[PDB]
Amino acid sequence: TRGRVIQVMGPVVDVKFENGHLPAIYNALKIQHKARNENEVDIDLTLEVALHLGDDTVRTIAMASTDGLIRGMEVIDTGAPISVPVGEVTLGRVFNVLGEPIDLEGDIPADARRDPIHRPAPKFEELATEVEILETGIKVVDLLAPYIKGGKIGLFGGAGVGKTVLIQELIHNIAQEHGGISVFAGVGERTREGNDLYHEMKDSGVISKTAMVFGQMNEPPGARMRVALTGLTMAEYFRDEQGQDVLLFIDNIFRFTQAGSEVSALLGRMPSAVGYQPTLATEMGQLQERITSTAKGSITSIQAIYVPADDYTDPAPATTFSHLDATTNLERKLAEMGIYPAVDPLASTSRALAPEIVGEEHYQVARKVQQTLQRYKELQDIIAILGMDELSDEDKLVVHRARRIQFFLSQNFHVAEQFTGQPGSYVPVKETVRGFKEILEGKYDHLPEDAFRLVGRIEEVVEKA
Amino acid sequence: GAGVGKTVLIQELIHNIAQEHGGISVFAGVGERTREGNDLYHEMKDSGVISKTAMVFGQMNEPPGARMRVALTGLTMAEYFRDEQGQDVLLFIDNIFRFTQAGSEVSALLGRMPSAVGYQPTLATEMGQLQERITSTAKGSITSIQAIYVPADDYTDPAPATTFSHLDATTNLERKLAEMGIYPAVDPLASTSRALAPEIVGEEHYQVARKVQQTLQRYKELQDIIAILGMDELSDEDKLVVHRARRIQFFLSQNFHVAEQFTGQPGSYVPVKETVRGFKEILEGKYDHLPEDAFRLVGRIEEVVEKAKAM
Amino acid sequence: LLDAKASEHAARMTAMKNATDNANELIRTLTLSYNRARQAAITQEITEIVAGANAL
Amino acid sequence: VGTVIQVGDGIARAHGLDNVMSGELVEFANGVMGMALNLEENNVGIVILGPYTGIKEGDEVRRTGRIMEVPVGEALIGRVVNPLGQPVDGLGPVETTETRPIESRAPGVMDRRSVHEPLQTGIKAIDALVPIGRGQRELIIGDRQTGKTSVAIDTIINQKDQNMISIYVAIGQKESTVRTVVETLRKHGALDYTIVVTASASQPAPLLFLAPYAGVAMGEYFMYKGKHVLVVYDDLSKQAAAYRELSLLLRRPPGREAYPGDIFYLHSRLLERAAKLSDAKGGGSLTALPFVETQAGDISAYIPTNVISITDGQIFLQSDLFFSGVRPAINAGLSVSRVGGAAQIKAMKKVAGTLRLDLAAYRELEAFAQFGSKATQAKLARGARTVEVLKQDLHQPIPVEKQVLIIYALTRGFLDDIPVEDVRRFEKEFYLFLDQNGQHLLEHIRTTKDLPNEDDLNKAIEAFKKTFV
Amino acid sequence: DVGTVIQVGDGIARAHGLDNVMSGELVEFANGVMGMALNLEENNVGIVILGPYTGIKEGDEVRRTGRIMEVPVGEALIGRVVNPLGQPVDGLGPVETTETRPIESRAPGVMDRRSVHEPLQTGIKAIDALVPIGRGQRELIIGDRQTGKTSVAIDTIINQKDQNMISIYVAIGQKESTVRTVVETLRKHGALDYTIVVTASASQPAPLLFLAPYAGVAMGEYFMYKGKHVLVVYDDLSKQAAAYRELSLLLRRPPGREAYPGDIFYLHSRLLERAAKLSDAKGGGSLTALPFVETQAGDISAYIPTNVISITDGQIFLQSDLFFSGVRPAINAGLSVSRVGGAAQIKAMKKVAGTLRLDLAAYRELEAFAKATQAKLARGARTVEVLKQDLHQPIPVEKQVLIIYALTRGFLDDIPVEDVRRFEKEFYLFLDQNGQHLLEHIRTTKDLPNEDDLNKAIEAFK
Amino acid sequence: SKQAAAYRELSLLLRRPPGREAYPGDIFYLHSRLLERAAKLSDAKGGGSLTALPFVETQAGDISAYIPTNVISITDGQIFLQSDLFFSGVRPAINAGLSVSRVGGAAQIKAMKKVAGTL
Ligand SMILES: Nc1ncnc2c1ncn2[C@@H]1O[C@H](COP(=O)(O)OP(=O)(O)NP(=O)(O)O)[C@@H](O)[C@H]1O
Ligand SMILES: Nc1ncnc2c1ncn2[C@@H]1O[C@H](COP(=O)(O)OP(=O)(O)NP(=O)(O)O)[C@@H](O)[C@H]1O
Ligand SMILES: Nc1ncnc2c1ncn2[C@@H]1O[C@H](COP(=O)(O)OP(=O)(O)NP(=O)(O)O)[C@@H](O)[C@H]1O
Ligand SMILES: [Mg+2]
Ligand SMILES: [Mg+2]
Ligand SMILES: [Mg+2]
Repeated sequence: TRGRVIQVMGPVVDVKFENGHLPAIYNALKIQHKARNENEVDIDLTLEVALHLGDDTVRTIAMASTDGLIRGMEVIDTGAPISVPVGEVTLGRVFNVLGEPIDLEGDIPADARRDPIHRPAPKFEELATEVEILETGIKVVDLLAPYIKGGKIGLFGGAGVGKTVLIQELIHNIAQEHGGISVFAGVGERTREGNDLYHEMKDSGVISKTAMVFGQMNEPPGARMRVALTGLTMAEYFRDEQGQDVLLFIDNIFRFTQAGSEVSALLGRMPSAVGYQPTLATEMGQLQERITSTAKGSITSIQAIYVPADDYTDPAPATTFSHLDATTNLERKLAEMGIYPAVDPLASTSRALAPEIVGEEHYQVARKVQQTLQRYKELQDIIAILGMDELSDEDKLVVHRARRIQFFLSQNFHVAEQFTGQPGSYVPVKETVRGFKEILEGKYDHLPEDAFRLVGRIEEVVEKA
Repeated sequence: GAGVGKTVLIQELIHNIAQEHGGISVFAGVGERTREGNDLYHEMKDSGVISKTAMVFGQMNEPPGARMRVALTGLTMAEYFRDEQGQDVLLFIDNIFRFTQAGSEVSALLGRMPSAVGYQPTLATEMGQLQERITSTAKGSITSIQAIYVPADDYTDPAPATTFSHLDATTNLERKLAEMGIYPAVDPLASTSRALAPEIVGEEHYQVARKVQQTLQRYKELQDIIAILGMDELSDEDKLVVHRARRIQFFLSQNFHVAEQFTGQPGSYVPVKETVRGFKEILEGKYDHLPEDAFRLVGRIEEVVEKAKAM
Repeated sequence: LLDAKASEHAARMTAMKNATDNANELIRTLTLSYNRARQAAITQEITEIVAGANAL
Repeated sequence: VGTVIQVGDGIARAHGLDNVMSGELVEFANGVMGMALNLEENNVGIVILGPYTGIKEGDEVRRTGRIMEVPVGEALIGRVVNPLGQPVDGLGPVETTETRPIESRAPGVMDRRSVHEPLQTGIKAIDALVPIGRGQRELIIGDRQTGKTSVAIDTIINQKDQNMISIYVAIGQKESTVRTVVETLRKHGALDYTIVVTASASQPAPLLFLAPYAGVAMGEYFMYKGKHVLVVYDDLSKQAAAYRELSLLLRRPPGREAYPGDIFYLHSRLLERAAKLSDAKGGGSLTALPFVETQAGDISAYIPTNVISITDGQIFLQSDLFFSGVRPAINAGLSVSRVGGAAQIKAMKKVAGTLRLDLAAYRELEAFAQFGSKATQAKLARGARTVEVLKQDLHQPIPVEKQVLIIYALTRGFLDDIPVEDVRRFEKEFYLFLDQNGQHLLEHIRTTKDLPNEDDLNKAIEAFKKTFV
Repeated sequence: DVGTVIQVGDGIARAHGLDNVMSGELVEFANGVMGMALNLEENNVGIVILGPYTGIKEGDEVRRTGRIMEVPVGEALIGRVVNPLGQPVDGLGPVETTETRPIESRAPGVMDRRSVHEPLQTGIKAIDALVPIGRGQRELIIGDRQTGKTSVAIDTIINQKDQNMISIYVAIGQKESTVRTVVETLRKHGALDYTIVVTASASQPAPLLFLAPYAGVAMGEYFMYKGKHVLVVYDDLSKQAAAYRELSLLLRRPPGREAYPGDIFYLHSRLLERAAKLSDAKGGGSLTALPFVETQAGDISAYIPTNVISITDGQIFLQSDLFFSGVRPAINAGLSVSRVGGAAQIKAMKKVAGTLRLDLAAYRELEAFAKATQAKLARGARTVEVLKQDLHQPIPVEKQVLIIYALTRGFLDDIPVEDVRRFEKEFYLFLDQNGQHLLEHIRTTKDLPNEDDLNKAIEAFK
Repeated sequence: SKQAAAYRELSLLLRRPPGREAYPGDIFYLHSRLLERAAKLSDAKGGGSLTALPFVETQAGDISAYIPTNVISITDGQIFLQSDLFFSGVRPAINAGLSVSRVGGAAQIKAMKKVAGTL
């Protein structure tokens, strides 16, 4: 027998199941309603079980708008958590949290297999025992902060400084150089900016190689928490059954923790320190621990970060940061000079840059870049007020080398074509070490520094000069 | 805040205004001390204003039920005087904060949950039903003065935040000015009014007021820089700002008429024309060589040259 | 006098270079104290609110 | 039909009402309306929209059988109305025939369109440095004073030539203030294209809770019929207060500062409704300017950071600069627009870069570099003259064309010979000079929305500077 | 001995019936997961679930294990990675252990203890040289994140092969990548054939994270009570404190400062007072523990760091500003103390190099202000350089004290700073072919050799 | 202050909800019941005098706390004893800037008016 509603309080709804045939926790329940007369309103809400309460009573949190419910109406059972279709049908399309697509390109048929969201994490005996460095082909990123297959990377930057093109470059590079599938998830993101992102993807021909999930801000907190785990299934199924490196972009982890805060306040749990849920350290961990690398493939994630009041000691940044393996920054003061991308070479850090992982020569060449850029970073203040020619030989050579490491950072990308016509180039990881070693010795000091702008190989730099 | 000087100014107001204004005067006390309330009745019986004034009391020694309605009793009188008889009315209401505070103490027993700092959840609903009753209408004009006590000398408190939305002109008092010994303790920076418009006060008012306000805002950070950087490391042009702002702030003090007990002095009287005139002179540079201490607790500018003569 | 006037500006340079440092440490430690005071205030406020809610 | 059991502070709990839906209207014998917000097992929580002193236990409550409806119509323009469909100014009925539900769904992602057409208010600072498009939502956050209402009044008044049906809402404010604002507007005839929604303090907090929903419901009809709509809020944070009160009286579990967690939902369910619609439904557009209260500039507070996440930008107003001379106190450091750079006339885009190359350096260097007396002092002097020229006097909106003319005059370097105090005179006597010099430049900017020939543009400046006194 | 479950909320359950249930008893659900009873009301029992609770429904049958919180122990767990409940992690068949220990057992007390005079050979120069440790001592490892705390524990546990000490490594709330990297390092070096690794990852429920150290010490003390020596390490106590806050706030207890309940001083004590050096009534074995605490902002004055300090006998506070300065491990010569006297070290150490702490702390303070002081400054750079070491290079204790003697006696004043670390690697290549006798003398007599011969050895190298 | 703590801990076990602190909100009422009991009666009543000298302690000398500010609102003045002047050698350490007395020169011998009325 289908469940019956006896209690409604805004986003939170209680259900009843007679005879004790209750469903499981984190299951999905659906309601189908239509007005029999003008005295009723249509609604197709769905609910997720979160708690049992005894006397055949269950608590549920709403996934959409919940107005118009009536005592005595019926809610049907599904027997499994929310399920998303997986396979070839997922690529090139945008879906909501529940699964239905948001575009007008039709539905998805019922014969495709569907995978659940809530599943146990991969076990101990299935993890990869080697630090396999993912190859990105981006000149600065492959040098100062190598990415680890199965690890996590955070992004910081100024307002609007290329925060979206650096994501769309990676999908194209993954498709071109190694081949793979990428998923973009929006955690409670704006409905307006989805259109901008969709069109900027479409004019680049990149949406065809990625799958996307949106949860809008007008959605209740019950659905805004589930979007990341929803996209995780699509990311995982291609690493499980097919096998290749997969990317999973998460737009903002802050709103994930904040949705956790909202739903915990709604669930009746007493606020923990600073008002968060008591289960803050375990509800986040279930997301971070599914993104791993087995012996056959990997899921790697890129995440942007917000801070509540620049308080790193706040529980959310404190619990997030330890789970991150790399972090890079973008500065607007360099973007004003046109150095795309304007990645900070000093605020970017990663745990992988160790001699045991990358070898002796690549470690030396990666660390000495930061060592030698510090002289410029400190002398820029006195340079800004007095001329260079009166200084010592050390300041001159520092400026002379730093003006080339400063401009070598740039590289033309494949997405850049629709506003600056360029073929698009790639930086080999083995060649990057040779190139930076040769520059840092001063073998290319005679080239004009601004000629070093926007390209991905030193040999092309030589040709252009 | 606590012990800043509200009552001396409010009694100066009822001394100066009610003695001349022919409107029916009502003074209502909500949260002050009983001794002041008992002294004021005898002072009224001597002043001759008793013929044209009524009073309501009950003060602190009673539970919240009386301290809530004692504010509205005087308004209930002023309402009949305005709506039917039609003469002008003066309404002084003293420490309406305790109307709010009383509502807290019963709230915990009435079944309402606490909120924020601890005030009852019905702050706005209870307060609006009072603050919108005292209004001027087309039939009659009501002039109303109120006293507000900040709960902890800090303004980011829900009670002052809720009270700030109904006043037409507010004057703030800072306990720092109380400790500086320059009375009254009105801080010029945060004191604002709807009257500062060109069509009401004229152009001779606006420019001088804005210049004085801007200079007193500018001095605020330079005086803090002085606390560390020294006293002559700052440029002489910067030091002139302090050199004149000190005089400007000192001349703001006034010797009141109701403070004769605390001062031992009869005071002095100034019209507004002399105030605008004196500020124009102090900005003109006519008084650069008179000592700052000569400007403490004086009225008309003409007194200052006498006090220097006294020194 | 020229030598002394040059050494004077050198000494002033050194004085400002020492003076400009401890400020940042003092700001960072006060800012930490500020977040701790915040967190303590919010925690105390929620604890009082939830105790009142449980009582009533 | 059912019976009332508990009454207090405008909240009631009733027994009965078997088939009452969430959000359904209910009525009492006294004639005051009520809204059902909580549905428990044996009681229904009714929140009352009017004076409750006359309701007694044992009174009968009747189900209306319909959701909230708000009448709309073009004839309403000029009339002042309650958030509910009742006349407050008198003068007979409201002259409406069609009624809209308040629960209209927000437009989908495929029903929208990029925005590049601007909105104007007449202020050099906001209209240029923090631009707003005709599909944008922009946030204004601040404490009391600092001149937030002036922004709304300029946004409403300046929309004379450019069609825009406007709705100003004043929530929980004293009625004398709203009447004064209405009369000040009446001096400029703004009532011909404006609608005002007021819910006074004496009115129950539920009206404050419902006011902005009506301030969008009354404004979306011109959109969906193909007209351009603007909506402005006097203060939106007061929502929370009302939402606190009822929610606390209804015994919903507390939150961080007694704000229940629904705030993000409650705001968003409104603020997402502003959009630039597509041609499949109608080519209308709507823009909104929410307002937020703040205690002494504590931007890190709950509600301010809550509302910042939704909007496409922020305009914070800073109080200690409010007395420096620049009014309204918009700071170029804290305020950025993500949509900006597209919704401009191309005359503006060609020049604003140099304006930033002066101002962004001045607004960070002045505080410490001002004491030490060629290029650096030139930067300092130029920045001083820029921050002087951005000021404006009380309620003198300027058309876009004169704004771009003066910005071009400032940035090109022809303006820095007039001394610091006389700039306020110069910026106006230029305005008077241009009309007697010619209208052709003004006509070209009006028609083509592009800067005219610079070789001819410079001649007006050159001729003026020869006669300036 | 039957009943039904009526609440399944958030990993906590309530059960009807269960007339004979005792406090602290193990319980099994019909789904196949273990739980435990902590509270017994008038007509219901509170149960805490130790696994995946998504499979529990109302009306499920629940059953009595019949005994207190016993974890299996013995030699069969050696060579395996095990769950705290007593289940192998990497397969390799079921365990054969028969004997068990209750992890709530009463700790040994008065007339069962003895002083400490023998060292725990760590092989990390800067620790044993400045902050010595002895068996039976409890030393706090506390500090900031991303600075290298685990790299200390791994080196300390690899160096224990020559002392024949069965040991346990405990991982709490940790990422499996580092866990398996550590396990691969141990299996490569062979430490898994006498060490036991217990893990409870971040994707596991809070109660397992809360119980893990109790099992980690219960499976370790068993070898003590039989006369063997044991070393036990915990990966993080901060995560255990957070899990306890989570559990308590779900249980609706009144929070205190920073929402941490008042049982914090109790919970940890019942965990950390199990370490002891037994008297002759049981045997001469001893156990030493190295718990880990992570500071949110590197400020010592917080609640948990001070409460955890209150029990332990010392602490080493790992800093982050030292991490980027080119020094590893980040060991501060200032606020870090051990209460054991200098006699715990071999007599040569106290005889000669006991002044290292003063020589280094004085320089670490004096550099901030920076002929006699000019000469003093020259020694500090060598004092910090010689103490440096790289990953997986545990120096033998005889060569360790020999190089410390060379440093403390001023033999290195000619060597330039940048070349100091070269001398250290070449010097050991010298002695094995010229001074082989001194190592055996050091190993046997526990005392410094003849001073004349030791002084004569060095001039040949120089 | 210990009497306030005693009232707080008396109220708590009675099952009465707390307020701004552990201190209940009735504290002001209690003090209003106490301090107002004094009076300087008139000639038709007997002409006596009952004056009180209450003492209040606060943590770390925080005059802005709940109990100090609550107490100040009732009394006719305050003598503020500041701990950091105590050791400097000013005994008693009365702060001449912050202390206030409301009755002023009403009850004082007329010799002091001529000399130190405004000192
Ligand atoms: N002109 C003055 N010269 C000297 N002392 C003054 C002057 N004006 C006020 N005072 C002192 O300031 C005190 C202020 O008293 P009062 O106005 O009652 O405090 P308050 O601001 O009202 N705080 P409260 O009464 O608790 O609401 C007086 O009692 C005097 O001691
Ligand atoms: N550009 C300006 N120049 C000078 N004064 C201004 C300017 N804009 C606004 N004002 C002042 O603004 C005042 C009106 O009150 P205002 O400061 O706008 O109230 P608000 O708190 O900012 N908004 P509201 O919440 O509705 O009261 C008038 O007294 C004006 O003098
Ligand atoms: N003594 C050392 N010398 C050189 N490199 C070291 C040393 N200790 C650690 N490292 C390197 O630095 C990395 C960080 O060490 P690690 O032990 O993982 O830190 P951690 O204690 O795990 N930080 P956390 O996870 O926050 O507790 C290691 O993986 C090594 O590559
Ligand atoms: Mg007073
Ligand atoms: Mg206003
Ligand atoms: Mg670690």
